[PDB]
Amino acid sequence: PSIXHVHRPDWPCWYR
Repeated sequence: PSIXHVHRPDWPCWYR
């Protein structure tokens, strides 16, 4: 996904 600046590298910056 688009790693904006998140915890996981496999999830997005929103994950809903």
